[PDB]
Amino acid sequence: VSPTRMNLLQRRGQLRLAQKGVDLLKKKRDALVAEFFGLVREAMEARKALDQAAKEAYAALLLAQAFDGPEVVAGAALGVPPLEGVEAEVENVWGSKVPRLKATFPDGALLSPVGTPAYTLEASRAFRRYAEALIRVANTETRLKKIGEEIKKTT
Amino acid sequence: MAVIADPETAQGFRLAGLEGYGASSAEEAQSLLETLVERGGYALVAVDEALLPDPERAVERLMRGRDLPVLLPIAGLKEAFQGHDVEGYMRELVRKTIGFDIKL
Amino acid sequence: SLSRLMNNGVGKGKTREDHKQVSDQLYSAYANGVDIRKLVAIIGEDALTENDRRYLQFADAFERFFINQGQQNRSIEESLQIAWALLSMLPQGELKRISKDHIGKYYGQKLEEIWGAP
Amino acid sequence: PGGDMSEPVTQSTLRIVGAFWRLDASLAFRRHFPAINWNGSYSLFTSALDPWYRENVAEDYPELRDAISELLQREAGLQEIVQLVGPDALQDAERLVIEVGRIIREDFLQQNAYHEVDAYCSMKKAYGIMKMILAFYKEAEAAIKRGVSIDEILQLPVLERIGRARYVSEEEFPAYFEEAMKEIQGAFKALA
Amino acid sequence: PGGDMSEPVTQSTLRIVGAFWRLDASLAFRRHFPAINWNGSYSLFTSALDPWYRENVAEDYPELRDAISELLQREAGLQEIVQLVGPDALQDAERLVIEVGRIIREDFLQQNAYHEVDAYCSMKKAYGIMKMILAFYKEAEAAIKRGVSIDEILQLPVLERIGRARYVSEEEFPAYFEEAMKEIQGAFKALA
Repeated sequence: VSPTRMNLLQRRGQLRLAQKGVDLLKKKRDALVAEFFGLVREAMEARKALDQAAKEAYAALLLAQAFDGPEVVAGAALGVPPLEGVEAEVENVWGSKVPRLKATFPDGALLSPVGTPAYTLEASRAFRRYAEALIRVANTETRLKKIGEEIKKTT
Repeated sequence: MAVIADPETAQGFRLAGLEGYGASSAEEAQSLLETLVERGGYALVAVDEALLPDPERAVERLMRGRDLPVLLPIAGLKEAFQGHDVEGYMRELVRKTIGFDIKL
Repeated sequence: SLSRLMNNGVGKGKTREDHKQVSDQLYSAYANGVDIRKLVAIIGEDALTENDRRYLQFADAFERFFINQGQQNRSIEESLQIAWALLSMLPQGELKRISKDHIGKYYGQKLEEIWGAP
Repeated sequence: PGGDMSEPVTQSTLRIVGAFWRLDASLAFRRHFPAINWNGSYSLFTSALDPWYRENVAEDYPELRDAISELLQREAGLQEIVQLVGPDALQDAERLVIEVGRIIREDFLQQNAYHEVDAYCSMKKAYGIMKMILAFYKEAEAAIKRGVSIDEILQLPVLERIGRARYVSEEEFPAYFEEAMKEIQGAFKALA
Repeated sequence: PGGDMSEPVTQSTLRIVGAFWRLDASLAFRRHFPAINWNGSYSLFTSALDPWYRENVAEDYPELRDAISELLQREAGLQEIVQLVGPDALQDAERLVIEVGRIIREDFLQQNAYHEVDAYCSMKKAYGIMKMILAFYKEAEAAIKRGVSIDEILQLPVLERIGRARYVSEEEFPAYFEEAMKEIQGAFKALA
């Protein structure tokens, strides 16, 4: 750049703009950290809710295996179709899109939906609640793992 | 969606509708996970904490090409009954995310 | 803008007794509002807190009414009345620069009585 | 000499003239003539000429001119952030201002001195173009609040209609303006 | 005029002076007076005055002063972590040293000149205040590892006695000094 007074004024204007940009980016980083410190608490709560859900699902599954025997469960379990209506939508978070997961399989599609075996029905009930509660943990963690990289980029 | 865990709870997840698989060692779980990853389809995989503490480390190069697949660590059968405190997971995750490791 | 001899001409027995603290509060609130107005362009109005939105509206109301006076002739009492009418947009308790006695005497007047002829 | 505005002749002239049309070399490089630097230009005759404009052009012409200048100022303000974090980090309400400023710069301010029609422009033609631009902006500002994303608004065919109103002849303009005004209204009501 | 100390008169003065009491405008905005920047100021007369200090004021004065300066230096090293995360999320010992630095600043470095009795301070008063501050800091640091009422340490009634020594008369100073020291003893030794 050739040394002139006009160039000197232009360079000082550039310096002022850079300082203002730094001051604005620090506020953006502070806001991101403020959101992060609540998202981490939500993830922590969901993680310990999933523990109890998993434990009371496993207890029911073990009791169904023990008392009713493997054959009562396997009367339907040998031909259970898997879940296939998996939702793969996206949702924006601070200029980036993250997915949310959901399934839409019906209830009575499997063979013999009647609850004649009590423990086999209770295991499916607890596992259904488990599956419906897992998506909270999934969504909260995948949002947290992206806020954590937005903060890093800003820094 | 699929899950890799102990064989007893794996068939329970199969009853619940997930393509569960039984395993008890890290190598077979990692091999089956990377076998499931390569094909397009379901992007959600759940692994017990006794098989793969870091699911991203196994597919770290496939994840660099696409961050879409979701891998979620989870508690095992024996881990659930003995229980734990989930604060250690948060304490590790804060170091993983912001590095300062400190969270009172 | 700045005046260095300001503190000697204001107070009790000359103009009104609440002048200096009102000026300081207006300065600080405008200083917050102008920065929030540029943070909005990045993060949007949805991610703000409620008091930040109060400041964002206060800055626009300030520029609309206190500065843009046109060819009007305002006495000091009218200017102080408008200054207190702008500060009533902010909730009581955020006014850290003003004593409780002055707030208990001048806060709360609506801007609607001057809204008909700004 | 060397484009230095601190030259004694320039500063001597700057203190006695009523209008000042500063030119830019950067705009002349990219062939954006007349290359008037809007930031560094001023005119002191704006206020005294208002009674003539109301009588001879239109009753609301100064309001349209002030709206255009305000939009240009807002666009100039936002360009500090685009240099910092890129244009894709802005919200839709600011992307709309950026695109409207670009439309104004490319369509209204730009003029060709060697073209058959674009060389001369009367006052009412400029008034019509300003009215069309402001009508489009007011439609888009309300359409944003209906949840419509900006990246599909810019694909409307009426963008080409506005951008080529320069080359319309003076006697053909009163029909082109009335057709484009109805097209603006018809384009946005069926958007979403 | 430029704010920076590269101004030619300042550069010429800096080479022939022993003490350099830089002021800062930002500390004036916080209304902390005097506005001395303790990170930029320096003095070259400490070592020569040290033999006078220990033979007249107290034998433990230089070490106590160095402890105060070291504690002020430690708190300045944590200002980065406060900028990312809130002070509440910081560690208990880090919060302890931050609160000790805040107490040291607001009750030792503050002297209002317009105020009638805040404008003067002797040497014995300063020595007593530093001694009380160091005793409180050491006992609270031990009591944190004691593991009882670790959050209620920050609200002990001793902190009132620390602030009370700022305004005690010189003639009444030894009695309040004994009161504060024995209050520190009766609090930290016998609370739990």
